[PDB]
Amino acid sequence: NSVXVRHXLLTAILX
Amino acid sequence: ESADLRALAKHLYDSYIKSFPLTKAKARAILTGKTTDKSPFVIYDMNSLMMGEDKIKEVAIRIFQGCQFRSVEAVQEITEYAKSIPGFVNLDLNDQVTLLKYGVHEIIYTMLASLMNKDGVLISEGQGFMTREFLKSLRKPFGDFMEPKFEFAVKFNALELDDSDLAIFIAVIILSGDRPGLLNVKPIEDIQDNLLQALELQLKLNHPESSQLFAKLLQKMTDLRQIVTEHVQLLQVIKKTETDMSLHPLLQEIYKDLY
Repeated sequence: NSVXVRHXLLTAILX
Repeated sequence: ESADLRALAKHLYDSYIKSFPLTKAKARAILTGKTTDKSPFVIYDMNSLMMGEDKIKEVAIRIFQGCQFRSVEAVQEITEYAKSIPGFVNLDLNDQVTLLKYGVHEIIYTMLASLMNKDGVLISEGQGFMTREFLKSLRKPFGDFMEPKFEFAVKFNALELDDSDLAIFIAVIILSGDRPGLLNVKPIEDIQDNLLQALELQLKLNHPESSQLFAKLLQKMTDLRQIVTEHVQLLQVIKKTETDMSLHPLLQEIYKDLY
């Protein structure tokens, strides 16, 4: 997903 | 309905206490000197900055780098608090990222006000206190970085919000359906509408004599966006006139394509 791809670190914190 | 809105407010307060080590109640006690903990180390000039650098290369850059690392820690605390807002973890992950990308600086400035008075700001988990005048004394443009936050904080603090009010206010801001690039706005607006009803009831019960406090907080949400817009601009000047000046990777990711 485009936002997901551009935010590796925020995604890790959210997961 | 109203009983459920109080259970939601209480859940948010409890989650805020779990997520944020230094609350407004704890900060105000330190600031007014009504705690048993050791007094914070006061940084008011270059000599005191040097003396206290341990209890907390060019000076303005070193202060700006420490600001960054504190901001990174705050992003992580704010993200855990967001994940406690009912409904948030079931949003599309793209939309969770978008809400935090555009919301976390508004929340940082809201929560910074809890650490500020007209004369300075608590730093390093309340173990230090940096004076507003000392921050003003830093060379340009760094000497203007914090002043808009102090101005915001003095007016915001005059509304006398407590941590239970702040927990709901912060949740309302995070669940903003108008952020750019959100894929599914309706579930966000549905969560926010319920949070707004909880915030209205919280302020009616906790501040019964404070007329129009809810409308005043809605307007602070608008003001916080303008603060953040202005802050993003100041940062764009740092990267065009200051070298040795690279943001932490988490902040780079947040700021990229932000406003």
